[PDB]
Amino acid sequence: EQLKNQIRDARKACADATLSQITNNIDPVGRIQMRTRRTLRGHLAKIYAMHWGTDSRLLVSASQDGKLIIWDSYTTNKVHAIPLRSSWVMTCAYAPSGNYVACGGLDNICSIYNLKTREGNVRVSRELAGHTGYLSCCRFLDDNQIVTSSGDTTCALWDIETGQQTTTFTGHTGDVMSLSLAPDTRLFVSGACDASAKLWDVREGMCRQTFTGHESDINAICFFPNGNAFATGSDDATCRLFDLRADQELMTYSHDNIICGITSVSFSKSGRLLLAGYDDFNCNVWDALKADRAGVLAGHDNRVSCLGVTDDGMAVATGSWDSFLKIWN
Amino acid sequence: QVQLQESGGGLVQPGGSLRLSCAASGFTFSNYKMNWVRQAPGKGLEWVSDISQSGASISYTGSVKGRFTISRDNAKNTLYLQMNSLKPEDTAVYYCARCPAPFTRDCFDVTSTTYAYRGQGTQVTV
Amino acid sequence: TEDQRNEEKAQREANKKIEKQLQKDKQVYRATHRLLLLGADNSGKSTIVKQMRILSGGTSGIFETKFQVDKVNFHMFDVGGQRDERRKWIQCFNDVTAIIFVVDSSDYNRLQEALNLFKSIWNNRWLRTISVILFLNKQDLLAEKVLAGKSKIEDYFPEFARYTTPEDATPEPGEDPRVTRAKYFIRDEFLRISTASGDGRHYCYPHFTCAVDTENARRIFNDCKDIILQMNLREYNLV
Amino acid sequence: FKCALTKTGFQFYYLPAVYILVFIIGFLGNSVAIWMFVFHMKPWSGISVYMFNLALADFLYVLTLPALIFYYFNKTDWIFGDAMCKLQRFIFHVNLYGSILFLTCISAHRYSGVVYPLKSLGRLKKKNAICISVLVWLIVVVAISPILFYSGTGVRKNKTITCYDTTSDEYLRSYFIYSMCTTVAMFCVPLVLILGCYGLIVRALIYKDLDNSPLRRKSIYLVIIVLTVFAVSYIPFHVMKTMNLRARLDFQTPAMCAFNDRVYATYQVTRGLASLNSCVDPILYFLAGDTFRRRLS
Amino acid sequence: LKMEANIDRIKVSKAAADLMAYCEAHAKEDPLLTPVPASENPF
Ligand SMILES: CC(C)CCC[C@@H](C)[C@H]1CC[C@H]2[C@@H]3CC=C4C[C@@H](O)CC[C@]4(C)[C@H]3CC[C@]12C
Ligand SMILES: Nc1ncnc2c1ncn2[C@@H]1O[C@H](COP(=O)(O)OP(=O)(O)O)[C@@H](O)[C@H]1O
Repeated sequence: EQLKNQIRDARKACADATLSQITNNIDPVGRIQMRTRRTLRGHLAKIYAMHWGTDSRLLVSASQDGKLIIWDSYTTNKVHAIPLRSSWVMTCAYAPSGNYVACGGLDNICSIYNLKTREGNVRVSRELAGHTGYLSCCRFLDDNQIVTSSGDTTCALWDIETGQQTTTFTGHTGDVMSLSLAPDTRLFVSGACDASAKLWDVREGMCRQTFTGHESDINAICFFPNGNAFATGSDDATCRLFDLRADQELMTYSHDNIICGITSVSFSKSGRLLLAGYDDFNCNVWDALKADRAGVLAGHDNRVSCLGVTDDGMAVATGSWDSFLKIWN
Repeated sequence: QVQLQESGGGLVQPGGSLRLSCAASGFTFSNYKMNWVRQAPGKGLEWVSDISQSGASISYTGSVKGRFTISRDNAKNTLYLQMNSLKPEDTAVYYCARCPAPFTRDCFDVTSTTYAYRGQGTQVTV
Repeated sequence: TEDQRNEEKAQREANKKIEKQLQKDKQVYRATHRLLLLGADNSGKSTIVKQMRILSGGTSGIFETKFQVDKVNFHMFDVGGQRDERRKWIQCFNDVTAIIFVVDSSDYNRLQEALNLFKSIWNNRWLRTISVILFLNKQDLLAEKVLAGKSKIEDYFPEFARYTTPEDATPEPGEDPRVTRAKYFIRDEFLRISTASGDGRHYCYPHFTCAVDTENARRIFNDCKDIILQMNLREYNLV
Repeated sequence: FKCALTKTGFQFYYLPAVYILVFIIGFLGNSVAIWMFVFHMKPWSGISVYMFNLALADFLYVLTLPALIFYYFNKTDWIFGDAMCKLQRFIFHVNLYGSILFLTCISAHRYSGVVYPLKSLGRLKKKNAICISVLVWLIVVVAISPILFYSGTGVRKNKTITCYDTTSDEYLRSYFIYSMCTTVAMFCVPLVLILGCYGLIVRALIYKDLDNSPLRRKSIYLVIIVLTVFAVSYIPFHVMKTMNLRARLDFQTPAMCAFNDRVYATYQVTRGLASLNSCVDPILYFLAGDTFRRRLS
Repeated sequence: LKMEANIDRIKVSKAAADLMAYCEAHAKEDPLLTPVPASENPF
């Protein structure tokens, strides 16, 4: 308990001010009224996952009907429709190269599909196994190395070509429900269902900083564009922006009308807007500097289960349990 | 940091009174449904009692339904389980389990001990 | 922009082919019914799944079965390859037709845990609209235990002493009064949780079964018929 | 020799009042229904398509009503427009029977969704409902097309301008044949269809008893009251329409004038009953369903 | 816990200033923050 007390004392000492008070001089973003430019419909069942390609145009949406649909967001044309061996898929990804798309879920197996194949179709390029729990978030590092967050309280780092668990990250007391990568792709922050988000070094394989302050299960993590901070959404309906430099909580986003936990979060390319999908069927965009609810993205008949901001910052994709994925700009 | 350190316990004669308390800190505690769980020596882990956010809708395991009155003080930020009667079968390690989702009527705590929103536990013997 | 027009035409043709495949998949997916097979880990689940298979394959932990009754295809899945915390993977099963809840009613020690799990399933935010097919198993074991009388349910459930057999009970062949009283007491204990909330969104179907019972398929078929009949009645605005 | 229509109050005052009440109720009810179906409903299904089309037909009927209200309240004198009469008696009818057809489609769809819940799940699509709705609208427009020619406008002996809903005395026999055919095809066959489908629905809801699911009593009550409303509002109206056509063809003499007057007066009353559907069907089909009320914001 | 505690924990004021500077520098490059014209917006 001495180490925990010392860490708390250091965090309190470093807590010399509040982010809201410092940013009060900065003018607020006002009211944000993003509209649905495109509605990407065609999913049979609820959409559990979302990711944008590095080209900032293509989209991958995973649905518990066992469907990995690669949409062209510009034209609302399903470029690909990969059927999955396991119907219940909770994670999806784009490789940075774009030639591979990952999926996973209750099958405990991360399936990597080769999109750009010489045959002229989509096939299971790899089937990584070794996790003892459901996969909640798997994302590529360099298109030949994938970090997967599972429900066995441990994260894994696999070499796709080798197909073996090269690195294992342990220390979470609960199921990991989110996983985000720094823009430098050297450290990644994984949040478990224990109100704890741990930052792991990819090469070292051990946690460097554990962040607490949440009250319930963490369901979503996104990185700040600068890579020195990360926002976590949890079941206590409150987002928390932690700063790596301060090694403690920096900002809290909450309200009185919110009584439902966050499902997916996604920062804006500038970091001024923190987007967060909620269980109340509506997404919310917050001013990360001012902690004020900048705006609401309604329009989903069910809860917003996945939320992704494109690399170009031009649009957002909100996929809900109503088998609908909407594009906002 | 979520903490649920338990106080009260130790050896007690059968039929005695041994009130247990939890110092629930790190969350609002005014909305989370709370539970008392017990682990017998070398025998699994069984839920004992439940109590809603407002203190009503209290329920107990039938084995201790008559005794073991549960109570919750939001202002004091604490929760207590008064054991009116004690039996040798009640000798176990008692933990306080917080419901995971705050404003929900369901509790999905863990059977084989891995739950995080749970105290270290206090051992009571008869 | 001839090349751009050709690329757009090829994109539209591929999208049309994918949409036709998706329409076929939608027909097949709506035609098939998903049944989340839940229950305490003590007993009931795997034996039922295997028996339904003998009437369809699990590799990484999820024991799936794609049995068909009459002309309707059912998908029952026993998700067993998961560590401890049903809270997070239960969310996914909010699109299933029903949750087949297998309760080992012969073991009174774990009956309270099964009741708590049933209450959590019933009161879960995402399982409000998902009906539960109660499938109290090992009725032969429960009858043998009651007839032997080694352990009394009054020790585990004091309210059983004041409980009396309901007038609407339908005893089986033989049906010793103690056995019938115990079985219907467990059924009423689960149905109290079932009726405590739901306001007509979903209903619990309390079927008693055994390990070697061959009527389980018909029970699930009729329960799914009633579930989708009520779903249509809500959809058709017939209350 | 022609009857003087002593009991004209059933048309000069009763019908305008009934049509005014029907306008007031049905306009709001059907506007709310279509607004819910368009801007605040689920991703829609076949029954939603049928119910939206029925609500649209009732709303267009209600919108056609005020012209007839002005015509009736002006002592059966036209409200100007001449050929617009041919429009009104068209649109009115093509909505009235339209509802009588869409109430059939719903009654068919429910029969699929209740009697055979499992079987009629993969063999059912929203596109099929859209195709059936388009076919029903086309059949309505084609069958009520002769109304555009028959429903002319004439000048009575009392210097009044009458917008003949049925026809003038010249084409009375041909219009009687046409109206008998329209009643048989667009009302009598739909009436048999809805009666049989709901009877089967009641049989499935009662005798099967849903094994264990309670609260089917309110569904049975809704089905029964829908059946009774449809019957008591449309059967007398279509009976009295043919009766009035036959009475205008036959009789027309002081010896049998009074009976004709009777089948006149009752006819007017029955006509009001028909308008009442465009108020009761939106209430029973939409406002009496728990799902619609929950989705009502 | 020892490794996590032993770190160059900077003051939260410095972190907030750095985050504000990063948001202000990249403010123009965010179409969500400032709505780009429909001609520039591909959607
Ligand atoms: C949300 C979408 C799917 C609703 C679709 C409703 C469509 C199928 C319905 C609503 C209104 C209907 C139209 C109403 C009026 C007419 C004019 C008539 O001379 C031909 C039929 C036609 C053209 C109908 C065709 C079917 C129609 C267009
Ligand atoms: N049985 C009848 N005998 C004499 N006149 C009638 C009879 N029925 C209707 N009329 C008159 O003929 C005119 C046209 O009636 P009809 O075409 O049936 O529809 P509407 O009454 O709506 O115009 C009306 O003004 C009505 O007063």
